[PDB]
Amino acid sequence: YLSQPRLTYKTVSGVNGPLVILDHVKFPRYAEIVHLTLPDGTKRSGQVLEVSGSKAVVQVFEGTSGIDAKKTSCEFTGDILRTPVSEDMLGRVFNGSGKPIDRGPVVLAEDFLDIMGQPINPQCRIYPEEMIQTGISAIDGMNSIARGQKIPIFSAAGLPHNEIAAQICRQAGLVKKSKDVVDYSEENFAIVFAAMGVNMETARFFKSDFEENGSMDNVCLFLNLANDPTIERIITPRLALTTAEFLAYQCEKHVLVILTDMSSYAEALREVSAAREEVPGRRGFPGYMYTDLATIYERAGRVEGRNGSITQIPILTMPNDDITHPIPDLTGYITEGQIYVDRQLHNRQIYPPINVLPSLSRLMKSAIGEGMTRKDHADVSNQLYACYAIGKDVQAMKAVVGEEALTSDDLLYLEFLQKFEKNFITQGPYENRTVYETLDIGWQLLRIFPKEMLKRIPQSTLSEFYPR
Amino acid sequence: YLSQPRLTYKTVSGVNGPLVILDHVKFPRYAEIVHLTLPDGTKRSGQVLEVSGSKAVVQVFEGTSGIDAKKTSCEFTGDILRTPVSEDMLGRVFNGSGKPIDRGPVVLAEDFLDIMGQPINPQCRIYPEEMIQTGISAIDGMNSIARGQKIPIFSAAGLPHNEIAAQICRQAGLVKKSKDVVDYSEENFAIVFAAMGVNMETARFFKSDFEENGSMDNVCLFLNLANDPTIERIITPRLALTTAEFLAYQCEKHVLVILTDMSSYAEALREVSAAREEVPGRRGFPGYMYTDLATIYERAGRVEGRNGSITQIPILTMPNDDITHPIPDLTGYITEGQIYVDRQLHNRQIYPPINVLPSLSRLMKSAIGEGMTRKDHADVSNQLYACYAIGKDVQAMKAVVGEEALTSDDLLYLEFLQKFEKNFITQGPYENRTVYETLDIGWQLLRIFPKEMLKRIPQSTLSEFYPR
Amino acid sequence: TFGYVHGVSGPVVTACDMAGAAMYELVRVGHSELVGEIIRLEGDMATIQVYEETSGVSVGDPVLRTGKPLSVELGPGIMGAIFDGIQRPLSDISSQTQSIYIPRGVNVSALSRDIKWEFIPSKNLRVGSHITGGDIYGIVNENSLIKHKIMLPPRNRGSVTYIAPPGNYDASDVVLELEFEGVKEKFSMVQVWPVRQVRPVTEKLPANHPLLTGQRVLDALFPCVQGGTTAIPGAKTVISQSLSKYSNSDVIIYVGCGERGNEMSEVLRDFPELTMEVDGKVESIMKRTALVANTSNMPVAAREASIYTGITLSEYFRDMGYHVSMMADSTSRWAEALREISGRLAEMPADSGYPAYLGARLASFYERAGRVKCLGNPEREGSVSIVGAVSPPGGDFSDPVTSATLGIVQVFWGLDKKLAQRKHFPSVNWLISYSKYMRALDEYYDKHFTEFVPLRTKAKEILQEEEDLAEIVQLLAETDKITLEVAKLIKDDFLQQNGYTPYDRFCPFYKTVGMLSNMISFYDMARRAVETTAITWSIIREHMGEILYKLSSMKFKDPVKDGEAKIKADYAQLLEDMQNAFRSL
Amino acid sequence: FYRLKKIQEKKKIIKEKF
Repeated sequence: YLSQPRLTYKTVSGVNGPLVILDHVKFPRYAEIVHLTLPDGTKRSGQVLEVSGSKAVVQVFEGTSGIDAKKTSCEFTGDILRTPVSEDMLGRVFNGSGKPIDRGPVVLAEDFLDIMGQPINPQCRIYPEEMIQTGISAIDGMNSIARGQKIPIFSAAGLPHNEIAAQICRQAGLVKKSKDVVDYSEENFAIVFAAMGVNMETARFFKSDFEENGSMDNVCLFLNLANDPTIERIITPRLALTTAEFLAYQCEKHVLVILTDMSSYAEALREVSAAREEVPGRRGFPGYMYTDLATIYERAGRVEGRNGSITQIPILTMPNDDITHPIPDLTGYITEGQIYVDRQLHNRQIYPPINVLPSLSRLMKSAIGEGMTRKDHADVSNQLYACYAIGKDVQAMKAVVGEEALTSDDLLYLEFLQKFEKNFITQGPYENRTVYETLDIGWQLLRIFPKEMLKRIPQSTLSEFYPR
Repeated sequence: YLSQPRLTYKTVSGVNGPLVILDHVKFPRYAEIVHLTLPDGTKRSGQVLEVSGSKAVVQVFEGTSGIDAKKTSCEFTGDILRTPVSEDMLGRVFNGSGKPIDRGPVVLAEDFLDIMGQPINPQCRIYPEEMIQTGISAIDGMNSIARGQKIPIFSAAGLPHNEIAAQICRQAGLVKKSKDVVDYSEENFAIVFAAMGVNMETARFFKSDFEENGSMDNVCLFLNLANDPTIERIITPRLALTTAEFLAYQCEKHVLVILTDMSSYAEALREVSAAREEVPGRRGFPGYMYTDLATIYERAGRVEGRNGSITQIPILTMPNDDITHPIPDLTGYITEGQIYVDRQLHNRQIYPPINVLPSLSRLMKSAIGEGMTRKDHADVSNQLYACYAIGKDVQAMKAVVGEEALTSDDLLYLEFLQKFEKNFITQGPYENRTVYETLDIGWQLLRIFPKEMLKRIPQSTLSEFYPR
Repeated sequence: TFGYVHGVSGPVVTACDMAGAAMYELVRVGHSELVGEIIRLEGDMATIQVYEETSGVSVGDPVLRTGKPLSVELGPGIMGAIFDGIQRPLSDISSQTQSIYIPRGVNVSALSRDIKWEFIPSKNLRVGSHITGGDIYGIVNENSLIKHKIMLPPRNRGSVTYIAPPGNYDASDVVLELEFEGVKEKFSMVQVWPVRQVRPVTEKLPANHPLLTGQRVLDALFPCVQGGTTAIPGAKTVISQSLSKYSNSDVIIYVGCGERGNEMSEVLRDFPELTMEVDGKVESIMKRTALVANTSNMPVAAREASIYTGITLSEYFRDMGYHVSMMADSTSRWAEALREISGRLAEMPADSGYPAYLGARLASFYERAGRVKCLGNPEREGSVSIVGAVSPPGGDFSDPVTSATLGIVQVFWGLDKKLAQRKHFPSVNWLISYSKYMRALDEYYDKHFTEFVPLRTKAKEILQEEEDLAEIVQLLAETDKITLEVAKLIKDDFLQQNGYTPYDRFCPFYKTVGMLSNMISFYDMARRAVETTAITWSIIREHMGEILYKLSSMKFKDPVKDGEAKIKADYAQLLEDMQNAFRSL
Repeated sequence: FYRLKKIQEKKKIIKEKF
């Protein structure tokens, strides 16, 4: 245990940009945390970034201002930042640096863990086998997610991705109701929603919607406004990951963590890179974005001898429809599968604007099937995808050719397409939808057609619902 | 005023291209004129730019050659650069340095003024309202300009912009000819011209043109060849601008400044920056060239309590016929308008080849109307403009497909394009057209269409003027 | 004390013996008392970015000890004068010399020290009372339209020692002293508040009120809010003075650009004769507004700090309890000034050359808004809206500044380059455009013209349908020509390239939904394969004749003399002509 | 990138003057 009293200095050669250079530091340590005091008694904090013998350097979080040559004091803590991790935060809200903002007290944590975290044993990892209930029909029906599966959500600036994320927060659950309602009483599910760089308006939107839902018994809300310090922006995801790991493994939970606006996170990475005096790389972003983003993404999966999992869903703000931009390219490389949204659908006033034509879930084949759910879910999704493709193609041929040369089966395809965007894609704000009734809806849509052209499914399984 | 003997040093510590670094100078002055004496005995001049402790750097306006570490003297006048200026400068000729070259006497100054001049207070500036006759058809009526309005001329290598400058300077006049001619003829236009990075042939073409006009009673000429040193160009424009200030705000006359080849000024400034090892901006140009172009493009407009005016008419070349090249963009951000002489029009022998399509003149907004030029003016230009743009679209569509898909309306647009190019654009060498005639020509070019096609025109005006 | 200068270059001054002073503090340098702000301090060496002209300095010149951080004085005398980046009372400076011409190193307080104003204390003041940092001392009769007020700064409570009676007090003429825990002190009418850090607030309040925007198309398609943030590229400023007539906003504050001197001059010349009507009274002048103007010849520092002073002033004035707005003709000069100072300080830039500070500082400047609950007497609410952006270089959507705007602000205005090179100033690339709100106008629409909601949806459908059929045209049928022609006509109607001629300066929202409805109905009846019972588009084209001509001429109404009822009658005859022309088919 | 690298190295070598 640290039995060593803290040291306070007063000498300082100066500062430089948002950093602070001093001298005559006794045995400095990298990434050491420090508090500051101004002539007017104003308190701040900081982190140590560079060291050279007695010449230490430290970034001030709050932001350098009014600093004096002599009448300022630093006070070293002699330790890396120490997260106050524990189980009882659920039902609480915190700011960037973890200070309560819901009029709560300092957390009385039972554990003190490293913020940066550690990697997992690659040997100790399981193949995902179940699915997670999301409540959006377009998600579960087409691209159902598994425990440990990592799926991002691509979206353009100025789209309703934030509202979709909030709906997923207030709607996400398990699927134990299928086996038995009594079994669902094991509510080990949890949520950890971290928003960064978001305008105060939508932060208020999030917190108000959460308070309305009345389901914060199993939520951990981290919030970081835009005006807050740039350094603290790269801190919140690590805290969220630490808490999620603690809940999932030490408290044997199934935690769905969600992250928002990693484009601005990359901008914060650029900020620290500029502070580091390291020459920028491609498109100005630092050349070591890969390692940092990889360490952020890979903190999930299931482990041996444990009852719990972690599922990550980040939101990436695709810059100006640029698939070749480095950030989305690398995010697609690391993660597995992707889901797209569409601007045209948003213009059509169909919510949520989800494009299933390019959407793809990587390991859905094992996330769904008999026993876990109804047997023919994957069959149904394949049928809907193929029929949607045929409907789009015949509509494209239609738009230039004409109804004079159109056959009845094509009219049925057009009707199915229209009913499909009218009903299945359409969700609405507060429509709690379950997998079984979405399967029923898909079956009703498929029943517009007879068995003759419903070729891809064996008749042995078509007898299950087609003759209803 | 200074009343102390001059001071001299000899410690020369190096020469870095067009710069001369030196040591052991006591109490120097930033932006201070230095004389030089060479081992062979020739005389030179320079400008202090950098200062640090006892060491200072200078820039020789005529380059470095034959300088020696110990056999060269230098002299510090301890004063900001003060240039001579008199009303007598009319009818004279000089080089960049201001020394005579046309065999005439040395300058006999009326007063000493500052090269940097001064920042005029914006509240005195009177918003221009007079609209100046140009004689050119493309500028008059369509992208007209005003007294005191600063407009550039975008051109390129090999384009015939030089005689366009000759025409605009020769055919200067006022459009208020609807009153007595005797009071009209009193007005003249003093011209001050500052060649810069201009070869011999163009300079002699301009002076022969001026001699043909017989207007040397009110023409001051500053000359620069290619063979001369390059660093003179750094200060050549400022001399002309200061003389224009003295000839306008003190001699009460109406002056018209002409500047040549600003890309050469940018090149010289970039060369100085390359010698000075400061942080380079995009395409190697220094960051502060924006502020420098601001300081050289702001000495314009008329002032309260006086009656003179200053119109800035620079010409600049776009390398590779580019519009997003740095210097065109920054000049666009300083100057209010554009012309864009086009090579494609020059290829088919249309003189002057003025591309109306990317041109602009913001201050036309209140410079025209009933009483000023004519009741029915602006909407005519707008209608002609929209028709021209749509005609170019039809021309592109003809190129893509062919005349087979064109309708009769497209044929009407194409013949409009042909007649518009033939009549309104083509003027001739010395065809000084009037404003009313150009308005009549515009109405003539509008006549080919019936009433229905025109869209951006009031029906009242059409009923008033079209049927005649 | 004072220290010495070390050798200099460019717009920056090094200085030794500077130790002991804060690096974010003011300073005076040279015999002409040049105003400067320290920017980099190491040891006793210290570089300092200068504000005005940076020539004629010498090594070793005196360097007076620092004053306080950057700051502006505020109180009476605002909304009546013209200022600049660092708050020079220029209208006074002109008379201070009787020649103008050169403003030279002047040090004149922005508030006149020989003008007196009448102050009546509020009745609730008592001797020995306790006053928190937001209670209004009393009323001061400023002028005519609006009488703003004074309160204690953000300071704790204290027993009152003496409050001045009602009377006319000049200059400072100290209004009251107050007592604290062992400290008695004196307070003047004005107060000095540092820039770059603005007074806090108690709470942010739900913004639910439509903005009566002073421009069509902008609110007609992508509505705004009275207390939000917006971005408009400067392809102009007429919308602000249109708000001055239409919006309920009490005061508008336009900050100058300096990139152009000419329209600055005409704005300054044309401001006095801005006439309109408040409460049946012809207010010939919109004097109740703060104007700051900076010119490009002023060095980079003033250009950088002008917007900070402007937002400080507007935030002060909204803390009174008035709704206000701001127009910003900046965000290209600002970024370039940031680049310039970064290059001077010699630190590596980003990809485009702009420093990493751009996003953080730009967001800090933007957000700074919203309706508010007060720190004192509960009556004060106040609010502010920010609007203003720049046309990027050649329509650069990928400019880092632009990405920052898309990150922070949510109302983005489109402007296609392909149409912007064609002098289509009110044109839009609506693809790159997002509406911040849609639920704000639910309650407004339930009470006023509820049928707007689906019509604009149909218009957007037309707008994307043309966006595809254009490339179909690049390489046909009549069925697509229906939508193509409807789109061309509505584009001609709404993208109103009027050149700021006076007839376009009017915004009767309810007499500008009419032509939208007419075009939507025309398309709806023409969408049934032209023939209502199902004939090609050409049939109706040659049948209509002058009908389309008058549909286009629809725009040329002058609402000021037409009269609203006559405009409704014009809509009616338009509509009956539509039905007659289609009944003939 | 090369230009920025060159100036960064120039600043560095200037830094190690003493």
